[PDB]
Amino acid sequence: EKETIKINNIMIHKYTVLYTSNCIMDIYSEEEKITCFSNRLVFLERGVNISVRMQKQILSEKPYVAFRLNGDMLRHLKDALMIIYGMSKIDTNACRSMSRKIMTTEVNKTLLDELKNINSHDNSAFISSLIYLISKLENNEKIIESIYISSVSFFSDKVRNLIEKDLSRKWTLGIIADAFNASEITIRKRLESENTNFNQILMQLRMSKAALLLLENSYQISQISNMIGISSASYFIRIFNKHYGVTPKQFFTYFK
Amino acid sequence: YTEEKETIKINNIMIHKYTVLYTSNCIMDIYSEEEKITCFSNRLVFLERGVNISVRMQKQILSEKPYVAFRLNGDMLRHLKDALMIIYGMSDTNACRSMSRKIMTTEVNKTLLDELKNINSHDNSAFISSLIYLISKLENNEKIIESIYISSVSFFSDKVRNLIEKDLSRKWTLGIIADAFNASEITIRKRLESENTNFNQILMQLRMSKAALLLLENSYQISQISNMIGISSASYFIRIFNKHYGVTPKQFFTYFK
Ligand SMILES: CCCCCCCCCC(=O)O
Ligand SMILES: CCCCCCCCCC(=O)O
Repeated sequence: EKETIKINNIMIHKYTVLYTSNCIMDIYSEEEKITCFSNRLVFLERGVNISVRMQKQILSEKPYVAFRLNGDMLRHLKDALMIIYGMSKIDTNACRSMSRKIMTTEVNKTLLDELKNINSHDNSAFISSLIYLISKLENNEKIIESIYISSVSFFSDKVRNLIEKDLSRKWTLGIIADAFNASEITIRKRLESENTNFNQILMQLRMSKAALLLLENSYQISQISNMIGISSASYFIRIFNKHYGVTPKQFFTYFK
Repeated sequence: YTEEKETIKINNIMIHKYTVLYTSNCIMDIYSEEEKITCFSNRLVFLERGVNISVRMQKQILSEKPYVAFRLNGDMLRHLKDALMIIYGMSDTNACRSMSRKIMTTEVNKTLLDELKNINSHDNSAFISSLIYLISKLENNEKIIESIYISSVSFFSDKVRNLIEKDLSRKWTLGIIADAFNASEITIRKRLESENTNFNQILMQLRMSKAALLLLENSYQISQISNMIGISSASYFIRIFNKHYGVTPKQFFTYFK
């Protein structure tokens, strides 16, 4: 009688738009809380780390519908949104708040129709539809801010881009210190000003790739483990359970 | 049955702003030069900035107005051009023209008709978003995007217009425009000849457009209008308006109200 699940330590690596087709989910980012009811839209700003508690309505269907944007697209939308609207200058990368990174609204019939006939194959049509949707929302300022913030490239993003070219290699701080011509102290203090370290980034990348590949339903567990750079399958199951809080079979069964 | 003539022919109309028109209740034939484009009952029409046309019009209901119109100023047109270039990608020769590439009718859907309905021209940005949404929904819309870019650049005739509009009732000559622009008279008329116009035509079109617009405000006498556009007498003004457009100011006002 488990139509509920708790998941820990999820990263949003792409600006994400979510629609609750059938679930109710509470979100604990750090030490706050935002709950999302049945029929709503959610805007998730790129680079937040959050934990979730979900309850489904119907078991024979999946909990939600998701739209994600890559970097080219995100930049385009930022550009055209700059042209159509104004330009703000809270450009100081200082104070954050969870309530400026997560947002929910109540979906209408007219928004729902356009949401229906969205097919993420025609790129320009997709950009048009998102701008149309944003225009119909009240207090949309908070969204445009979050779309600009997530368009700038930090040093951690360069480290990530470097790592993604060979995920099954065995990286160390010394090797990263070679590609960027600097010292280990320089690189570790640079990543320390953004409140992270090298092991954290490597772990988040590998567990993101694994969670995504599990849902394709076209590779054994050993194939996934060899793809992300891990010796044995049983070791991989231990680490997945310790990071996310559930087993790969439970994850797959819930989200199908 | 003479008072029941609710059909009309108008001559020498000049489009000074990119225009989107919706045939709420009439039927319309458009003779630009020596071609013809007809527009049926329930359709959308796209008119490219700077074309000169003549029109024949027949109403469906007599006690109501003929159509609904949207016009865009320069700032707004430029913004739409910019964001449009962003979304669809950058891609002029300025060679072959065609009246079939400057005036285009389409068939509007019911949901598009709704989006057009809930248009209130108070939120400026919202209008740009709705218009981009509409354009994306159109099949074979490439021919449209071209006409919005073509009419977004500033030509030499636009410099002449901007100079003259700062004092409409003054008495200009080709000599004065030849001094302000550091050049010769032959230079100026050969430059304007390459855009297919001359200076007297531009002056006359400007004065007749401002007048036709003021007539519909319904709050200025004829002598007031004539003084405002730079013309001596009211009777002279009526003569010129009738010769240019093909109808009398009473006929124009009575029809379009
Ligand atoms: C099952 C929830 C979907 C996301 C799971 C974690 C994947 C990282 C998201 C991303 O790459 O932007
Ligand atoms: C019913 C309109 C009669 C024609 C008047 C000419 C005005 C065109 C200038 C403009 O586009 O603003």
